[PDB]
Amino acid sequence: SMSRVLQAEELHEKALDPFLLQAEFFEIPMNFVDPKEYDIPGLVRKNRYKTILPNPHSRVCLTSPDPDDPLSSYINANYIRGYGGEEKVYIATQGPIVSTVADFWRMVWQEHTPIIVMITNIEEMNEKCTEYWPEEQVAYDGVEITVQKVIHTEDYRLRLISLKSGTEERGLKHYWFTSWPDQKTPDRAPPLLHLVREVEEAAQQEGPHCAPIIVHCSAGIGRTGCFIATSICCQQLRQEGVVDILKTTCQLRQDRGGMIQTCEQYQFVHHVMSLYEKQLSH
Repeated sequence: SMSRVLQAEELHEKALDPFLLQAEFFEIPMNFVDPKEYDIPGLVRKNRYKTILPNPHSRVCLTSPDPDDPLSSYINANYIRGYGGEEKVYIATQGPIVSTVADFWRMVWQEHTPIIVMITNIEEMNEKCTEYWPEEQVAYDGVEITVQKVIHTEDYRLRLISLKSGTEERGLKHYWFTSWPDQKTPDRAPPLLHLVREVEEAAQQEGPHCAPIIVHCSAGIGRTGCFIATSICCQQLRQEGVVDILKTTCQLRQDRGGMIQTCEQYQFVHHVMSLYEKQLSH
């Protein structure tokens, strides 16, 4: 419901005003979910954090292998609207845990997802994400995942993957961003902007009515929210010549409580958009 439409000059100055950024940010309700919503034996095992749960109206429900079982059907994931409110542009989800690797691949297959964006640093693979792709090939619950190529670039690692289940084969692009900064200073913005632009281009290459793009980080709200907000605001800047990070953050929180978890993250999105505006203007 909140909105602050930024032209270029205000955007550049806003990104460098931490006192106003924190005043604005902490006015936005988190919209977290009451745990009573998911009173199911065994459900805690499927969540990394007891208080970060999928809002029920936008939750992704797994339809295989038992849609009548609420535990089997549960994954900590929500559909996320994109630019202009387009439905189901993204799915935001937690990094898989050991017990949810197969569920994650069930979601990828169910949703026809063509692109995964993973935002976890290499030193965080003991806490913030279980390595869920194979060196060559693995099958989780009837989804056969084959890594055909690993492309290492400075700003991300891209895996080209083939998914086979039955007689059907589909491609998948897995982008792993490992450059998330400890201090969210402007000099750390270029790699994230590059990732956003690369993924935007890959999404367009999927053609009309692209299926949902899965984005994840540890809890599926902080870095994930930054990535999605930046992606939406880049389209807004190109189409409208302005950025409304506040409105975008409010929209994201409606879809999944907690999106953009910290004020440092909120400021980082402003640094990224300020950088992009400078690039576009040249």
